[PDB]
Amino acid sequence: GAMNSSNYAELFNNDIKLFVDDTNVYRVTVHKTFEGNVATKAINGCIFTLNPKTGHLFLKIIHTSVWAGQKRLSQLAKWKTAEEVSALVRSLPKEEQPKQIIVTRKAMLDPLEVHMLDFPNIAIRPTELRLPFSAAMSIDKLSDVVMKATEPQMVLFNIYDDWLDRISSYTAFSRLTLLLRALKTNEESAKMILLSDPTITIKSYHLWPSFTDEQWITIESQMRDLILTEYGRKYNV
Amino acid sequence: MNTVPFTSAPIEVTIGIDQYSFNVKENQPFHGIKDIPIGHVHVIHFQHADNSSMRYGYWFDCRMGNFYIQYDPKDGLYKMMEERDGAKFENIVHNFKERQMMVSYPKIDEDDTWYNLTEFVQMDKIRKIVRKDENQFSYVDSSMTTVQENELSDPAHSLNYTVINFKSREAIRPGHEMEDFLDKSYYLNTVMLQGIFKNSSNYFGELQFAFLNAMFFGNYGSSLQWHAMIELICSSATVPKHMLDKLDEILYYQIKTLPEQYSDILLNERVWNICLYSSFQKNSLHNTEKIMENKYPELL
Ligand SMILES: NCc1ccnc(N2CCOCC2)c1
Repeated sequence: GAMNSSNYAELFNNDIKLFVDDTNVYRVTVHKTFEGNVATKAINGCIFTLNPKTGHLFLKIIHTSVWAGQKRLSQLAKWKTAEEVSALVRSLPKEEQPKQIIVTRKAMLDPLEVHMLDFPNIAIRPTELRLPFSAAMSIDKLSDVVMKATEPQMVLFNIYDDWLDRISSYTAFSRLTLLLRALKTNEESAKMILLSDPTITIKSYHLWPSFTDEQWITIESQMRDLILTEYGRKYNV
Repeated sequence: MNTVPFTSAPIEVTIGIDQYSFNVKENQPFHGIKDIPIGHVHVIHFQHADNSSMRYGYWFDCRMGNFYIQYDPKDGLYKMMEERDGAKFENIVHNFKERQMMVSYPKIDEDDTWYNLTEFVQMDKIRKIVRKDENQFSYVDSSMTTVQENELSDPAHSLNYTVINFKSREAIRPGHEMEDFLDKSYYLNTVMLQGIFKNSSNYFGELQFAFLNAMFFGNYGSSLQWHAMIELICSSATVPKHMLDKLDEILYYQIKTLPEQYSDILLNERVWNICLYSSFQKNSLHNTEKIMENKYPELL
């Protein structure tokens, strides 16, 4: 059934699973035409498919050419996401294929279900959690690879960097969702927080800075402060 | 005109014949139903006075044999049986009519309702849905489950309706996952019509029989099958024009005949609102949409 606070630690057991988020698949800018009408221009996009246990991120870049000549792009986006998750599973060895796929939005259930009808032993699940994966495009290196792509392309990342060397996957997912929640509520502050100290760098093969354990606790606290605050600045409290 | 005699009426029972019904009291001198129109299937059905649980009944065609009802006190129901001795049968029926111990099938001359609800229903196809080859009539009751329900337990007592599943291999072509799910024309026209039913008349026959079993027995899996066969047509962008026209007449007479008080449980809000207002065929069912809006505007 649905994934919620009550069955949260299931994400970190030894059953392979993937989150699929489609928020950033179909992305547009809205602008005025010379005639004063409004028009959209699509920009590149991405499917965010994440193993929460390992940190393995399969970032499927969605190049604007996939929309050319198509109608009803919001609906098509969901089916395209489903088509791409489906070939990802088909290309992976049987022992790596997920036993569950959890979608962050319920409108992905029916698309993913038809695409995987010949995979009856993979459970497709929704969730009641309001996970902040849309903020994935606020991670500079992921935004960069999406925007520079000139053709469809799959890029593999570990979104936990090397954290699993020192913390458990439960703690690594909690850190990740805190960072993404922060970047989603106030991207500028969040980024200032992460990059304030010039001496802490991001390794070429990482996405985030090389914080010590002590520094991560400071950072995490600073991100909590931000989230409560903006929640004040928002509801005035 | 044909006749279904009854040996007797030992227990108090509400008897249905087609869309008509009448009450018979315990040991009342009742010996059956006469003047039944030849040329149509019929259903004779029962609801005991003590146990409104289990409505049950028999589908039959009078052209296929001489049939009668006899109460069985061991199994506790009114049982349909065939009489093979035609002289014994005619002699029995003639005596009961002479003594005027039979109720007359009460058809109004103007009234095409039964014809319209059973236009495409054939006894041969009923017997393939309700498998009991040794009898020429078919027993159905409220509790019988469908083959597809049994996939989600006794196969002998099942309703072998044609399985329709919108998120399936027959339904969906490899590489046409979005096309075939949003526009079910290929599932309707090639798989079901051309492949399984052969023609729209057999399709409409099963769709009418499912309705009738949902209405007369409150059979839940038959209701599921009726709404599914409607939904498959409404969800198909490409449907022969003659089929849309006939479907509108079919549904119109079903909606007209439904008891107003049973609409809450026999009509699926989602399917009906989708078919009449969202689907490809939202503008092709004028008679059905008109009677639904005037009779059941709450559901919509
Ligand atoms: N993409 C799911 C899907 C949809 C339709 N047919 C599929 N088959 C039929 C061919 O052999 C097995 C795979 C698979």
